[PDB]
Amino acid sequence: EKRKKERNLHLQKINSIIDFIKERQSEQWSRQERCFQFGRLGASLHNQMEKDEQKRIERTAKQRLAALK
Amino acid sequence: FRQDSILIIYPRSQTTLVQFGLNEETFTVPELEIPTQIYRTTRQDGSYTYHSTNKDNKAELIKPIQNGEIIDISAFTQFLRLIFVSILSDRANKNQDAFEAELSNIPLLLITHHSWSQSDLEIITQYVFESLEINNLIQLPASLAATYSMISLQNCCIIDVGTHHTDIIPIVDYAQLDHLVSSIPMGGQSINDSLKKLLPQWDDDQIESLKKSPIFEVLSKNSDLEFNTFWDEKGNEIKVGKQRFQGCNNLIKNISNRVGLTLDNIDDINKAKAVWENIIIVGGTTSISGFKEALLGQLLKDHLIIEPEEEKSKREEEAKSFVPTIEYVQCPTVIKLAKYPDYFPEWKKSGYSEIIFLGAQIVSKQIFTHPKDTFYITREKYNMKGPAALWDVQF
Amino acid sequence: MDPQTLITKANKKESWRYDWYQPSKEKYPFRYKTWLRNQEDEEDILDLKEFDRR
Amino acid sequence: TLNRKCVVIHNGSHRTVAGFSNVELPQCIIPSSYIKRTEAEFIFGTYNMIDAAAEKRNGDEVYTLVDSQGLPYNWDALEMQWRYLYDTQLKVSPEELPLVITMPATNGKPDMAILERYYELAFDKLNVPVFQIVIEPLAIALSMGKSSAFVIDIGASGCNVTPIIDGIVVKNAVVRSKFGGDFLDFQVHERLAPLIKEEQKRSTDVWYEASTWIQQFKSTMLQVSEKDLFELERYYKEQADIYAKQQENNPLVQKKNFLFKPLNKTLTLDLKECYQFAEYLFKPQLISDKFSPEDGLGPLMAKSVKKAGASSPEQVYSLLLTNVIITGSTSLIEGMEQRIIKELSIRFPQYKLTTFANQVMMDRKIQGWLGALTMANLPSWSLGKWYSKEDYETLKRD
Repeated sequence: EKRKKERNLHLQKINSIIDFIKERQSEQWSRQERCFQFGRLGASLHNQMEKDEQKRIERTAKQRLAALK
Repeated sequence: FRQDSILIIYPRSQTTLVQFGLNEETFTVPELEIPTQIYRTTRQDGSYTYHSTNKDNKAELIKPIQNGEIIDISAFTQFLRLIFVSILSDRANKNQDAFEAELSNIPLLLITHHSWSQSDLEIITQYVFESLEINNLIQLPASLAATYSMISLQNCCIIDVGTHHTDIIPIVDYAQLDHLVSSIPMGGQSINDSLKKLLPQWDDDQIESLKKSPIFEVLSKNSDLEFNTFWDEKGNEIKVGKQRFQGCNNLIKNISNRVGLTLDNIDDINKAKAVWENIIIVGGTTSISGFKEALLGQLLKDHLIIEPEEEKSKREEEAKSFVPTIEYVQCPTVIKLAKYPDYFPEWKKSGYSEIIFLGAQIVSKQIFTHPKDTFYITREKYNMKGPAALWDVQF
Repeated sequence: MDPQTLITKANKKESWRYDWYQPSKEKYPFRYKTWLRNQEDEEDILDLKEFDRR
Repeated sequence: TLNRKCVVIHNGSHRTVAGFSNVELPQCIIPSSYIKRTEAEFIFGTYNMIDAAAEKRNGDEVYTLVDSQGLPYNWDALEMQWRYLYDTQLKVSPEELPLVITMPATNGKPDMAILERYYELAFDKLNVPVFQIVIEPLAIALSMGKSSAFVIDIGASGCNVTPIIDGIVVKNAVVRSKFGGDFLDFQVHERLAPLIKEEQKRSTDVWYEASTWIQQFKSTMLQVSEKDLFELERYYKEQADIYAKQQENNPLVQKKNFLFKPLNKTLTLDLKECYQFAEYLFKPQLISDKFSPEDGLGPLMAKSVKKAGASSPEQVYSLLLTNVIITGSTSLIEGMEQRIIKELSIRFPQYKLTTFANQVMMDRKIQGWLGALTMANLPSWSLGKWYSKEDYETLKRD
């Protein structure tokens, strides 16, 4: 009757609010981890562009020899 | 995505840096610099018509950005439309199959400012996905673009010295601390105004030519000479004394004070020290030689945690009867400027006053050349949420 | 070519509004401005190379 | 989720933290006081006040907006504070978005009228279309993931101890202490005053000192004794003699040095005097004789435990003591939580303490704001009480 309904509604409200708050905590951790990971991947892009353009500068420095002739 | 179709727009209070397409060899300085202004023709019945030129002297001049803030969101969006349609017309005239190759899918990256409203960014999102019909959008923060052009440092501080304002932005864990982002209403014009106070007999143009002269530096050989000669914009030779070593000091002191009061409120001291060790100073005003080193030295003078020289002197006198160092509990023992990327040739050639834009050349190589759509809104995400999809793709 | 035709020919679709909305349980006694999905029935070119730096 | 976006404003006793519901970190953290500049000028925000406190101009007076009870008392300057929030920081109209505000846990009497004031501040003045009120210990205990919890919020106004059983706040056992961050500001000022040449209306300079270097003393120099101080000395000598005899020093005599900036001077304190300030939060009888040992946090927690027994008592005791949550900015000081664990286990030796705490430095300062943030984005409007304009239209009639 009217008592079972109220008790079950209170229990469902409690469990549902706990569930959605745990979901938002997982969202917090996921967004922060994605920020750290994509920043550290941008650093790896920096390192790769460094290695490529250093190889280019070394070839041009070695190469200037042909120009010197 | 095709790297020829990557479009980057960086608008400011005065100008706007535009680049359509990456070089694929090395990253280049932006060639297109359009001043952020539009023309508002007030049509009878009340409606507005926006133009690139003053249409028959019926239009007023609307500058959509001042001090980094968007003050007219519709004029800003239609000025973005003017830039984008100009790029479409240029590529369609040049290539004439561009709408199948170069214009068939244009990812847009608009570099944003901290002072822009959330409602303003949502209107920008609605405008990009409806009016311009652009299928994809990154709204990049300017401070995060600065720290992604710098070596992708986890903790840093951004000093953006503009023309009439200076932005102070701490970045902890690749994220912007919005409750500590501040701005002083004071920038490159205060160097000018200090030189107006120190040199009354000149006008605005001679003092601006002094600020843009090679002989204007801040001490922290030009420094050996008492007088030195520069040239006017009209080619007139003008001599100046010690006033070419002055004028910047008040800006440096106020920036040092605001950076100190900003970074003393970082409660995690381990994050705070790594912020203090990675001071990043950007702006066209920062193209003045010796400005960044003098601001670093003023941070060292005002906020470095060291034993007082008088107490160390008394203690060294007590030792004359080896000196250990007083270890303090204060965070800011080491203050450093962050190490600049010395591997971009064109950016070394043209200077790093606009290095923020360089981060957009890196991030749009990151996200737009990799299948993950985590940080740009797709047409899928827009058809799901609208401008509310902007807050699922933020950094 | 025309600006609207340059836009429409490029980058190839719903529209969204900033409107008052009343949520339902029925209807809540308030409203709030939010981004609502629109239903079915709901200029110039500057020349480049003038601002190309040279 | 719901197609909405809420404004989340937290009015603490020292910090007012305001932001949106689509973000995890706030748009602004301003102080909960204001500088009257004198025509009148009410200076709002962090950087605008401190610079005005650095100007040291006459007529500049820091007036607080939230008292020791956690409730507002100056509603017009709070109104102008929220106008400063919606205009300079949030940059949005208060008519457009729903609002979520916070209240501290009370005993039951002051709520309704302040509710009416909230009505009179949201409806008659801001025209907020609907606003939600959440309870700050309920928001802290519920955003961590509990419906029965024992909340200990050590803030600036004092220590707030609140039992919560299955989502409802046990109101008769809500006990608010007085010793907190502002008390430690006064103690640090009064003790360092002969070393810094120092020793309402001068609340500009008092607030400026409490906001620049006394907080730097609190975050770096202060350490909370995990046991009682004399009991720490006994236990630490008892440990160190075991180490010295097992292999074949006083831990208090470690000198900690504070670089005081307005005089450029080293302030050298041993670790006992670093413990001493935090000893008055738990033993307030060491400054004066008008304060009982019951007035400290030590028994008071347990006192707030025992009134929860008459909300059968020994089950409520275990339900609270297995769900102890420690929060607050003043509780960011090193060693605060272990003193709560030991000082609460010596008054309940039977029960095992499982204390949970948000270990992030920033997130414990804004933990009530984060609780209201989790309460703002709830995907059902029936999960919280949303006072629309009809509620204050009903409260007007008789």
